[PDB]
Amino acid sequence: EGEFEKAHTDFFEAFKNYDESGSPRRTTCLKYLVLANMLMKSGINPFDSQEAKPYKNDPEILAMTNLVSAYQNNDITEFEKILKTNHSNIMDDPFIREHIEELLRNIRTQVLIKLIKPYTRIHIPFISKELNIDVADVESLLVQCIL
Amino acid sequence: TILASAGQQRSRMLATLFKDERCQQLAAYGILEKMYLDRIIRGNQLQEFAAMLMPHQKATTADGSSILDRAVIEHNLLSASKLYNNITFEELGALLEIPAAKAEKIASQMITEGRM
Amino acid sequence: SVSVALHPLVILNISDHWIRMRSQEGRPVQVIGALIGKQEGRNIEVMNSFELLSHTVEEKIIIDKEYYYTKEEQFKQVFKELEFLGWYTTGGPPDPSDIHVHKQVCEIIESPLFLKLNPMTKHTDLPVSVFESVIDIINGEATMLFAELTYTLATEEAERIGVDHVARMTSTVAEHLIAQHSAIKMLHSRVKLILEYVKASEAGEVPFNHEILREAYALCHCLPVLSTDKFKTDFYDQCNDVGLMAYLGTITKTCNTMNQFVNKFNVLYDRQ
Amino acid sequence: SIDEIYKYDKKQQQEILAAKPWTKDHHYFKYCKISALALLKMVMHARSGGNLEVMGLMLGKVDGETMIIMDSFALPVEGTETRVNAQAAAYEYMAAYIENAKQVGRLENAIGWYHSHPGYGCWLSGIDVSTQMLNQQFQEPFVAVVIDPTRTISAGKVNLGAFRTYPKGYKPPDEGPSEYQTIPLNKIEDFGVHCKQYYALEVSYFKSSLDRKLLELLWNKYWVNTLSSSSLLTNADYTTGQVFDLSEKLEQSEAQLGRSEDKLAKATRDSCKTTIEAIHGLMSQVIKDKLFNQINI
Amino acid sequence: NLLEQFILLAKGTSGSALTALISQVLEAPGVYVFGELLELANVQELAEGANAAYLQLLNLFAYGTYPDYIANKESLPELSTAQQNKLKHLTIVSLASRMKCIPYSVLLKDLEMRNLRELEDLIIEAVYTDIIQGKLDQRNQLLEVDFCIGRDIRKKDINNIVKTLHEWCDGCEAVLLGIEQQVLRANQYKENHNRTQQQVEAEVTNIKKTLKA
Ligand SMILES: [Zn+2]
Repeated sequence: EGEFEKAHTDFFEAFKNYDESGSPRRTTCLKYLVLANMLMKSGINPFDSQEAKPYKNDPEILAMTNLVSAYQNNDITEFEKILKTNHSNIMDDPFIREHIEELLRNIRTQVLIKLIKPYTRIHIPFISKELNIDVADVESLLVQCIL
Repeated sequence: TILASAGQQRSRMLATLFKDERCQQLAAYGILEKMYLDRIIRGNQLQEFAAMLMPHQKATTADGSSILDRAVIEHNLLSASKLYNNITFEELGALLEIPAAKAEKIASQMITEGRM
Repeated sequence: SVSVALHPLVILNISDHWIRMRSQEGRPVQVIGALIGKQEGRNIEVMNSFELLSHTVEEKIIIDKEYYYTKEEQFKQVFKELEFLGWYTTGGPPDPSDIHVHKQVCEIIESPLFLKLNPMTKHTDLPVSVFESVIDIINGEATMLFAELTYTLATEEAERIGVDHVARMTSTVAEHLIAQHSAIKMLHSRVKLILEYVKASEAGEVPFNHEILREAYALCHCLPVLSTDKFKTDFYDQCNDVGLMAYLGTITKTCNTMNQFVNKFNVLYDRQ
Repeated sequence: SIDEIYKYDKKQQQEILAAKPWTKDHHYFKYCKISALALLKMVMHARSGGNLEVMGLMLGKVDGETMIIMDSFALPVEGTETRVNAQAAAYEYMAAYIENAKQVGRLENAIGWYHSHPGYGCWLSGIDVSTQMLNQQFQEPFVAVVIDPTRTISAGKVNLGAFRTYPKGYKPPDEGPSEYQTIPLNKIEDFGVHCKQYYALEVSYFKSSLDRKLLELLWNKYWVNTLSSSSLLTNADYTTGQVFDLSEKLEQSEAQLGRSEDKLAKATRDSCKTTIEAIHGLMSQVIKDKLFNQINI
Repeated sequence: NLLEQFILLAKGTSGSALTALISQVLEAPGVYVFGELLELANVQELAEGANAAYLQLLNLFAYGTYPDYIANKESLPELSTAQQNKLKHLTIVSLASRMKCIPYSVLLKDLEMRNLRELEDLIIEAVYTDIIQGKLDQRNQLLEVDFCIGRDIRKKDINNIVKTLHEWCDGCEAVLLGIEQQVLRANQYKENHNRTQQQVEAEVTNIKKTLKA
């Protein structure tokens, strides 16, 4: 089942508890620690806050480290570019199936909220260009946001 | 002063230079007068000022986007807000000498944060 | 250059300062102060003022900087958005002593205003004059001179009401109509004088001045004041809103009279 | 001889303070003279305070049975009308400002305190009454000044009041004229309980000889601001709160009618005042239209 | 101060030099009123001679508008670059003197312009000279004028000034009379109402007193 708040809270503890004991799970733990701090749209960049400094960057997974940066900058282009280029390596994972649509829907919401600030009457096909979505998707997103 | 960054600090220096009279014989007075009094700087005046500039003063961050060229556009748009009650995109772009889409984008950027 | 919007509170402060200093010494003296207000671009608005302590050594007078810093620290607590603008004094035309003191003031603020109030004047206009410092190079040295500025009295309903009450010193509609009967009487006695001058120039009594007769033409052309179509919809909106409010007020008063009469009636003609 | 009041006699003030006439009769102080500058400064500060309550201290002296006030300086305190003895929160400021003033010819001592009552009349509430009792106990002589800036703008007249409280345990004799004042419902109780413990002084204003000259010369460019100002657009939010309060007063009036003494007359008195102010706001605009928008060809 | 400088420079000049000074005055920026130059005897003396064209030009620049340089174009001398712009600015001032909301069509017709951009640029550069002050509305195609300078006057227009100032004086007097009448009526109403109330109270008191029998 997808409900993982219990593990979401426990991720911060397990970052240190099983660091030198859960060696087989260390490779997957460092990828998942980002998600827990990523879901609340807060926590700056976990790249260097805690003791994860020895790990820092890893050569095969680099866009994964910049994913949180793109999320913080609310730049849809960086997110889509990272997803298309590094596919099968950021997405490969299972636990990302349940959270990729959640992630790539709270960027579009903030982008759309900022976009409509100076306008009083806007064109839906114009919003369909900034957000890489069709008209039928932006209309549904607008309905959900307005509700 | 003209090349400096926007703010009230630079505004005080602009006022001080404007109060001087020895500045009337300089070649850049025609642009200081429009910069301090919130007027519209046309293309030719900016071209003359850039031609008379020194290479090291002509900063051009990132893709060209010369910083002076962006500041002059943002000043012309701010100054046109006192003469017009409502302006079309196709004629706000022809007043700032930019494409209409660029005019709309700059206007939205300035309206959003705090500048208009 | 800049535009100055003076406040009558500053003038009252200066007058009270001078009267206090004269009454405590038996001889008029020259007083020094400081002005605080708000500046937005090229629109300076002088709002309040306070006193400053000055020491006169030999033949030169200086302003104690530590006292001014103490007063700035004190007043920043109360008024947060107000900032230092310049200084004021009492006297006639600007003097070398004033231009010497202006240098010390300018050492604190880049462009300080100068205000001079003449307590013993002989004209029929307000003796307040505003100057700003303009520096110049001449004869091989730098001389700093004073350029006069034009000021306008600022607007505020509370300040206007207080000023009117202070100036005057002694039915509710017969006391509101008099406050509007003393301002129209001042506009009429000026339009009449302008008309008399124009007729005198026509028939021939004073030299033909072109400038005055052009400004009079512009003044005549300025009427009516904003007779656009959108005006006579907001004006009527306001009139109808006040009319409805008055209608409800009369309905309430009639209901009160209703209740009074019914109570007085169910005493005499009561058979239960 | 108008400026004679401006002279400060330290010896006479010391003698009067030492004598203390006021401790033998609780009804001693009857007059309150206020300078022009003090009134202007108080009104300006109260208006700048917005919809909150601002407080300050005012300087002066006593002469006979009259309380003379010459200057006032604002205090950097917030939250008045809810804390007893709020001025102590800036007591150090009291030391800093006054000690500065004595250097620049301001010799008069602290005489009273003032605060603003935006939109609900001039009187003393329970907290204000307690603060005035404390001040009279520890800082005699003293006087409390309450200002209403919103009603000053709305009614076109200065709304100010100077009050002094009665000592604890003293019974005030008669004195029940009770000139009517419109008090909001949410604060109607505080007026009722504390109404006999303080009495108001007779307020008058004075100005120096130079102030009169400057004020008569000032009424040459200041007549513009009279007939170029709109009163309807200024206090537009005041006569919506007033209408809400009136509509809520009519609730209690009708509830009593269905059965705290004759509330309908008081509700009618409030409605009449609000409507009179509204009509006064339109008469000036009609006059301005008759003067300026009717001179075409 | 420019016009008096030119007048002082033209104290004794006449003939070709005076015509050259007239042209320089018409071209000089900041000089938008020519009434003291017209009052000079030597300037008015140009009617008798071959230089009446320059006097006609000066009269046109003092009291005329740009359309008037549509029928006298053949007679008048050639107009320079800045002179046409100055005449267009004065035409804008003349239009704004009558109405305070000038439609774009009127400006396009009289100023002889074809584009909206050219017209708006001319209006903006006229505003920058501080001869008129206003705002441009483009949705409704209007120029809203808040202030404009007064152009030159003849000796036959002052009667109009007297006529339109008499109306203002009479209106102020009639407003004052009405205000005094309203004050009087209100005081009378208040006095009558309290006299009636006090009389009713006195009658009630008398009834109460006589009732003790
Ligand atoms: Zn209170």
